[PDB]
Amino acid sequence: SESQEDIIRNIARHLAQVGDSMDRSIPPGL
Amino acid sequence: SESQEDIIRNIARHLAQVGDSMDRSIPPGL
Amino acid sequence: GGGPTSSEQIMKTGALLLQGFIQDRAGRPVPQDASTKKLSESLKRIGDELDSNMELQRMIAAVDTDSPREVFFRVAADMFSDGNFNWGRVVALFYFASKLVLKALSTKVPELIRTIMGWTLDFLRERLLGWIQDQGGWDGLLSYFGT
Amino acid sequence: GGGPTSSEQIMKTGALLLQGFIQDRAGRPVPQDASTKKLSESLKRIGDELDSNMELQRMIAAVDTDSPREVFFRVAADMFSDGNFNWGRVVALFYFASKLVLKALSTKVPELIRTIMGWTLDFLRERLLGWIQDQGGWDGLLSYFGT
Repeated sequence: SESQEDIIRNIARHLAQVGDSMDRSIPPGL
Repeated sequence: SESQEDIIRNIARHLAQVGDSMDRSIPPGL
Repeated sequence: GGGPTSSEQIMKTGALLLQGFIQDRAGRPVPQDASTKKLSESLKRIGDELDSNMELQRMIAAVDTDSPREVFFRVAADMFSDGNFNWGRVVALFYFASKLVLKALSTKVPELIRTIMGWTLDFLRERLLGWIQDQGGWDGLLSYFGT
Repeated sequence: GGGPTSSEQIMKTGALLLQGFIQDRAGRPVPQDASTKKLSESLKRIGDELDSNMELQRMIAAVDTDSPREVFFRVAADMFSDGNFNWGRVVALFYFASKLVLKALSTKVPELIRTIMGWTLDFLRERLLGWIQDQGGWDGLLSYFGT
């Protein structure tokens, strides 16, 4: 369904964002 | 193999024996 | 509307008890009535006792379970081959069924890890490999982590 | 004999790191060298941090995973669709792969419980039902347990 496609897209965006912000630490992380 | 058939038979015999001796307790058990 | 002796009640209550019992051990919740709850409690503690029977555990650990249905029926027939019945054997059979569930999962896990690693490494090879090479390989990740 | 930048070393080390990482989280041991062990350590603690990211957990919990390969490739493409790369995204992708493994098992479990209950109840019906009826059904087991 189109509701699952929204969740998948959400997951991808959150994971990309998590990855992009891991740079902001030494050592890297959240 | 014939070595697995021995293990299976072993399991069955042990389980039957466990079951038969559960009678010997109140409440039943090991 | 048959009572406890009817085959319909026997199959119904049997499924309930078995499912509750297996799910309980797999969690390591199935809605049921009070007397069925009392039975489920006794079952749970016996399973606990059998979990501590260490010879039995090694035996079950060693049986190969790629054809688990053959194994189940062979064990079940063997357990009752002498033509005797008692409740302890029925309990024991239920216990064995829950162990088969756990054994079956354990053989699934590596194959699942393999299939998914397959997807991930295929994606990594076709889409990330070039960029990873520009980092000088995985040693670049050591740099990133500050090692 | 290529160094860290070679595609062969990249795929080899990549498989090792990924497998170690996934197996670690699935246990909840894969032989590896010292620098690979250092990377595995950093990976493990980041996975821990992501495990505590509660919004991410709810998101992953909610995605339906009956076609998990489609899901994996769609997420992977989406994560890298902007044409940017960094190590954090690669780590994140590995984390997602381990979550897929766990999600996949969780959908297997009920079906496995169902199949095995099927065998057990079929055996019970054809072989034990008569004797259970002689006990007055499962209420006889209540008597047995002393309830």
